[PDB]
Amino acid sequence: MTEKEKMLAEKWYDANFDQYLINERARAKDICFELNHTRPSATNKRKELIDQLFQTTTDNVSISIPFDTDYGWNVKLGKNVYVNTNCYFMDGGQITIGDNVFIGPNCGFYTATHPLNFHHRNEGFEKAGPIHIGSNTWFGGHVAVLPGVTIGEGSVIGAGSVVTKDIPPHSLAVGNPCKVVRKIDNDL
Amino acid sequence: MTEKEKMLAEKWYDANFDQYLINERARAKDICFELNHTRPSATNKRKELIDQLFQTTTDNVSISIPFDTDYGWNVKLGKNVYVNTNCYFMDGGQITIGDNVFIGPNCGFYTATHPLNFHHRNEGFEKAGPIHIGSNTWFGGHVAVLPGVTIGEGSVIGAGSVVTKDIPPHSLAVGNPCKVVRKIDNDL
Amino acid sequence: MTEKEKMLAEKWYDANFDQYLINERARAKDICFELNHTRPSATNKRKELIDQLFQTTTDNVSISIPFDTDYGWNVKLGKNVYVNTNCYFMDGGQITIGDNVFIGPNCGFYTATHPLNFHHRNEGFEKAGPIHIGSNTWFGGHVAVLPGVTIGEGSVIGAGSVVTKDIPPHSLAVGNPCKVVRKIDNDL
Repeated sequence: MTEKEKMLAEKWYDANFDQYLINERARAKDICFELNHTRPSATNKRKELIDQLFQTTTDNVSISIPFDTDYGWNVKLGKNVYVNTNCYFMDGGQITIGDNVFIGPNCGFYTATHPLNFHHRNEGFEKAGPIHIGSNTWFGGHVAVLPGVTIGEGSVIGAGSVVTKDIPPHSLAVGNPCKVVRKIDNDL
Repeated sequence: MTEKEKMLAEKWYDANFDQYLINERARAKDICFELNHTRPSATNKRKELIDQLFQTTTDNVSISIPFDTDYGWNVKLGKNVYVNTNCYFMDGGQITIGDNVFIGPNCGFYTATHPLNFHHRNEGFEKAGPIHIGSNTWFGGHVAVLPGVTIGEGSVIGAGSVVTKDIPPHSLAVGNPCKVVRKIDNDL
Repeated sequence: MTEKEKMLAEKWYDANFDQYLINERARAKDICFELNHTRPSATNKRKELIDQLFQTTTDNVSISIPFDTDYGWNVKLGKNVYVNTNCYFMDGGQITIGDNVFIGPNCGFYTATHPLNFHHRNEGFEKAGPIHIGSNTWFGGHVAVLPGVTIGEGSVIGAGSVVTKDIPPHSLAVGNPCKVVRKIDNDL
């Protein structure tokens, strides 16, 4: 297997020295840099850059600068996704975002695990754990979501939360660590 | 009532589709972009931009870039307010800051509430809850303050705090959620 | 003693009005501004700027922009230090970082203490508490480290942690406040 293949298979992979991955990270970083230095009212140029970054034709994905991502093509986005300032989609592990998702400022979605043993870590190995963000969700600012975590559809995550475990659908959840407070009635 | 009027009255308002509000948000974003790309030693240009953003003549308001705000004119500032890097004043609900206030880096002051029910939220409605920051206050870095919260004069908020409830005057408070530790003797 | 000398001696010093310190802060800020607006693929220019900022010849210190520091020359770095996006090394008190250190995004290392009494604080006095980051360490994103804190070699700090007290070597630690979970076996 190539290191990309290992990355996408939740296997340990040589994140630091593999050339294809190094190149892809460089591509995304330079696109982010361009985006981050594009005037917010330059609507068409921003759309172009975002679509280039995510390698897709987005539908009402609004990104408030600055923004960061590692690969870009490993963020799968629904329509009507509102990303406020200074978010980071660390997407070695796929980050899947549904439709109608409100992401507050300074949110970090982290899919990278490093080894606990520093000898292995120092060699550059990582393991990627995908993040699944359901449709119809709202994240407050300053939220961090950890590798492998799923946040169910219709759920609301309070500001400051550190989401270390899966959050069921239609739930209000807050805290560090993030814990369900109660259910949300999402009926029409 | 116009949507601005509803915003300022703590009523639900159509934050996403109202044209006056969309225009005002665009004005502030482009000013922030300019500010954020102005060399820190360009003292007069920065002062000009800050005063334009807040629509006021500031008195020793020091803003370390980057900085973000939604409207700018809905941040009311005292004199001698020191804002470190990467703060966000989300000011749909008025943010009132007193005199002699030290704001650490990566602090977010959030006045926006969205509906819990995703059907209402998805339609773009918000409700703004003003934030009142007393004079003679100090915030550590990485603090988030939630809608409707008042932090009393003379109080100190530890790094990392998530301030979900009002903090009385002359109090030392820390945590997520932020809780008073003890009183501060602020006598001369 | 000069105010720099007091700063470096853990004494109260006039951080706000001393001219040498004001000048040094201005030097570092303008270097950071340049760095933060340099294309990430401009490898040689970035290396130049980083070495200028830290006043040293770095060895595989990788800084993902944006980055911020107060003095730069008061950050002592080992080799193979990986700093992800939007970190702040607030280095009035010396920040010493070992070899083989992985620093996640949105981490803040804060060495400044202000007086609790607002009358003293308002006069601009600060006290700097050095931070020591051991070799062979890994910090998740959104971590804040407070003044005077030491994180032992071989230790791992979970995302979102607020490190208010020293963390022993070879420890896994998480939380706000950050607490040791268990020991790490770091044997070959």
